[PDB]
Amino acid sequence: GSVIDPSELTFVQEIGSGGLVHLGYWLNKDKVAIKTIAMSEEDFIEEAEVMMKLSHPKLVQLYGVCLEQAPICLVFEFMEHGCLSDYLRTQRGLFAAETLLGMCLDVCEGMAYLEEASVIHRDLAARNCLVGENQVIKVSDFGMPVKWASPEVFSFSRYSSKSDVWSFGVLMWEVFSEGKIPYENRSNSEVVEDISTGFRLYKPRLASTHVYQIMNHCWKERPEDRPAFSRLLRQLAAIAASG
Amino acid sequence: GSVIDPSELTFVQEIGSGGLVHLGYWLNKDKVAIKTIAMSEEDFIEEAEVMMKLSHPKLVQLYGVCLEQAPICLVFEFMEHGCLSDYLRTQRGLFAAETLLGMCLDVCEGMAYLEEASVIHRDLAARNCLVGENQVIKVSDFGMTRFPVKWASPEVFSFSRYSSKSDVWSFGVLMWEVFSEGKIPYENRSNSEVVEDISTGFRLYKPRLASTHVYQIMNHCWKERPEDRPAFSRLLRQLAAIAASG
Ligand SMILES: CN(C)Cc1ccc([C@H]2C[C@@H]2C(=O)Nc2nc3ccc(-c4cn[nH]c4)cc3s2)cc1
Ligand SMILES: CN(C)Cc1ccc([C@H]2C[C@@H]2C(=O)Nc2nc3ccc(-c4cn[nH]c4)cc3s2)cc1
Repeated sequence: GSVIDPSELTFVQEIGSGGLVHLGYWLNKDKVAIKTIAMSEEDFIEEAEVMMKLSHPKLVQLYGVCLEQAPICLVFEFMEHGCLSDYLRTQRGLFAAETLLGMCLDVCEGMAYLEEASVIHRDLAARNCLVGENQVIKVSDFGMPVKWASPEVFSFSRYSSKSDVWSFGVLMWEVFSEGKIPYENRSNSEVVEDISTGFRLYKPRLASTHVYQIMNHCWKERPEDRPAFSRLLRQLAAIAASG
Repeated sequence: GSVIDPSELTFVQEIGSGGLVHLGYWLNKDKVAIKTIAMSEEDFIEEAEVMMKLSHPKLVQLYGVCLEQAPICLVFEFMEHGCLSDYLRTQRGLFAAETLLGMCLDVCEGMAYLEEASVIHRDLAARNCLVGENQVIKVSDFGMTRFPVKWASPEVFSFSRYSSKSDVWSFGVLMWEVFSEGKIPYENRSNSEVVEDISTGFRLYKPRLASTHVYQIMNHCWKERPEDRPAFSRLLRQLAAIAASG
C-alpha cells in the first residue's frame, strides 16, 4: 500500500482512545481517520498490510501508512457516523427493524468475505464496526473481551470463523437493542459460567422472533452447529425477504 | 472472495454493453452493477481475483463472483453516476474547476496504490473510471495482468512497452478528458497523425477550465522518456499542491 508523509496529514480533532484516533485530512482533500500506534511497530504495520489486501464494500479501507515519524500511524477512510456502538446509542428511537437488519446484513457480508479469506477477526463487536454514508456498515480491525467470546474460545482458546460467528450473534444483539451493553454488570466469571450453563441474551423488542432465532443459531455451544458466515448471510436475507 | 448464487441477483436494467452490464440488487438489498461475461472464463475470473485483493478507497470493489450459471458474472458495487466519460459529457457545463481537479486526485490516489503493488493498468481512461456517491471517482478494470493510440505513450505505440510510466502518460490524457469535460482527445486526428504530432513533441491543447498549473502537470505526464515522467506517487503530491495554492 501507499506510504504517506507526515506533512500530508492534518490532525483536526481526537475522537479515539486505546492507540489514539484523530479526525483529519490527507493532502487537504480526503477526510480521514488517523490511528497512531504498547505493541510492536512491525505488528502494527503488518496489521495494516493485511487489511490493505482485503477488498470488500463492507470492510473498511486505508489510504495508507505513515511510518516516517513516531508515533507511526495508519490512515483510514473517514466514516461519517463513526463507531457503530456510539451511532446506535445516539440514534436510538429512530431505527426501523428493517434498518437494523440491514446493518447485520452488511457486517455478515464483510465477515463472509473474511471467512473465505481464512481470516479470523477475534474481536468482532459493534465497537469494531463503522457507520458510513447512508448508514452502510463496515467491519474494522480485521487484521490481527469475554462477552463476545464463544465457549470454546474462553474455555480452550480455540478460535475459528465459528468463534467469530458467536461474536456476530452478540453483535446482532447490540444492534437490535440499539446499542445496549451485553451481560451488563456481570463479571467475566459470571458470563462464562452462565453461558456454559446455557444462558443466552434476551430478545430485544425490536428483534422479531425470526431475528432472535438466528441469534441463537450463532450461539450454538458447538462450533460445528453454528452456520458459517456464508450460510448465515442467506438466512438473514431470507428474513428480510419474508417480511 | 465470496461466491454469489444466481438466485441472489435481481437484474433490473441493462446499463452497458461491450460483456453486458446491468443495474441490479444482491439479496434484494445492495445496489450492484453486474457484469456478465467471447473470452476465457478463467481469465474473466482471475481478473476478479486480482481486484478482490487490492483494497483502496479509489479503486472499485466487488461483492463477489457468480460462477454457477453461464454466462458467468462479476458483481460490483453500484456507482450512482456510472462511467466517468459519460458523466462528464452529460453534465458538461456544470463542473467547477476544483471539482475536476478533485477527480484527477482521486484517480491518481488509486493509481499510486496500484503502482506500489506493481500493477500495470494498460487502459487508464475516463471510460475506465467510475463516479460514485459525492462524485468520488474510482479506477476500474485494473485486474488484468495478462489499439487506443490516443492514450498511448511513445514507448507503447512504438514498442508495446507497458509500465506504470506508460500508465502515467495515459493518466495525463485522462486529466485532459476531465478538464475538457469528456471531449474526445485528438478528435479530428487519424492514428498516424497522432503518432507524428506526439513524436515531434506536440501535446493536447490546454482545456479552458485547466489552469496553467494543471496543464504543467499534464505535461510532466507527457514526457517523451518514461524515466522523465513522475511516478504516480510523486504526481499525487504535485496535484495536491495546486489545490492547496489556489
Ligand atoms: C457533524 N459532522 C458533520 C462532523 C463530524 C465530526 C466528527 C464525527 C465523528 C463520528 C465520526 C467518526 O468517528 N468517524 C470515524 N471514522 C473512522 C474510520 C476508521 C477508524 C478506525 C479504523 N481502525 N481504527 C480506527 C475510526 C473511525 S472514527 C462525525 C461527523
Ligand atoms: C436513474 N436511476 C433511477 C436508475 C439508474 C440507471 C442507470 C444509471 C447509470 C449511471 C449508473 C451506472 O452506470 N453505474 C455503474 N456502476 C458500475 C460499477 C461497476 C462497473 C464495472 C466494473 N467493471 N466492469 C463494469 C460498471 C458500472 S456502471 C444510474 C441510475
